[PDB]
Amino acid sequence: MLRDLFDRAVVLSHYIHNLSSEMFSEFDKRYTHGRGFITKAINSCHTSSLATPEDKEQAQQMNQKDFLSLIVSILRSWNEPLYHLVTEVRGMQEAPEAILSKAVEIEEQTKRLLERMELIVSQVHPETKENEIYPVWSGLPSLQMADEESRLSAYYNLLHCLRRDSHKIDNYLKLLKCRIIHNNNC
Amino acid sequence: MLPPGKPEIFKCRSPNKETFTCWWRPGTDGGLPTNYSLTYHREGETLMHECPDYITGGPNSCHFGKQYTSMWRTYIMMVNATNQMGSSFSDELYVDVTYIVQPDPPLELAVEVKQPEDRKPYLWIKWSPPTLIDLKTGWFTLLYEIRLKPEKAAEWEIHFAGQQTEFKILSLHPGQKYLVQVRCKPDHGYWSAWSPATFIQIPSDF
Ligand SMILES: [Cl-]
Ligand code: NA
Ligand code: NA
Ligand code: NA
Repeated sequence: MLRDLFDRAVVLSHYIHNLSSEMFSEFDKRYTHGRGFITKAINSCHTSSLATPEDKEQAQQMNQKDFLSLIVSILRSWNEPLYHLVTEVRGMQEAPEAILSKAVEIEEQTKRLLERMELIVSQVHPETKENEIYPVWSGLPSLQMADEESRLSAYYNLLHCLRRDSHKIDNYLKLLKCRIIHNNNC
Repeated sequence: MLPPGKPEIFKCRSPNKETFTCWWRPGTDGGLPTNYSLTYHREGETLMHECPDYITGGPNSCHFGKQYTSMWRTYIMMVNATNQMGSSFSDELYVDVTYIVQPDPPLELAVEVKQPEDRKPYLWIKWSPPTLIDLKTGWFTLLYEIRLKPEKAAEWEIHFAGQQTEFKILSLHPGQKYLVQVRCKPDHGYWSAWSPATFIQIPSDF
């Protein structure tokens, strides 16, 4: 029942982007409002090396099976940094509570979204490659730095990147739902 | 005799995630500029570019058409003000089209009273999305809100219409005249301006 899965997938993705957006705002207001953190955020995302559509035309040129596999690779790639963001923040003595809350919820919801996406791929492309190739995040030592400016910068970049990739994933799932269920007549 | 003061790129907006425009203001307490040059580069490239279109967005603006606009990618931009005596550069602005989305107002707002049988009568509101928004592919998702009030009421009543382009309102005061407006926002982004008001007399028989 594609229609129900797609609807639940889109609810989760839209929700995850909203939380990531709010997390990053609070983090920024609270910890980095006044410095050149934005300038250090340039080109720092682990999913950057993936070939992702960057405008509507590129999106339309991408066929559905590759598109679904792309969403799954991005989501699978965020499981590691979300796990460490929660583990690191939770193990602070004075962990920011609104921030930790959001991270925990994004971590759990991201697993749920990836479960729906696996169901969607099974339903729509039953005999795909069971191929896992996704980009590795390896930024844990930077989050663990003792030097505070370097630490806050590594966090800034992580939340900036999450804010971007959640938005992208949400937007690609909305395109595919319209494409697959409604033949682009949403 | 003075070179220009420091200009400022004070706003960028995208009406539909396909193009965007940015606006700058000259500095005060410098000389008059005889030219402006807006240049930028994009994250993950070294190439410098100049504003592709100084005309479409009107005065002191840079418009980026489709072949120049993409999502999920930071633009790092600067405007320089120059005249015969010298020049002045703005601060660099970091802009991502993903976060400056603000649609134009919805179109064709129309309102009607409808009185069916053994069923509450209603006010029926309809509208259309702004033009050049690509909803049917799911590239763009639009949400709407209606407000209405009679004249002199201190508060507006607001109704969230989600993604619908029509809405039914039940509890209107018989014989009262209402001003009705509609606005829209992306799923993620800023609300449009409210559309122009349409007016509706609710009949005595209600
Ligand atoms: Cl707003
Ligand atoms: Na524009
Ligand atoms: Na201009
Ligand atoms: Na484009």
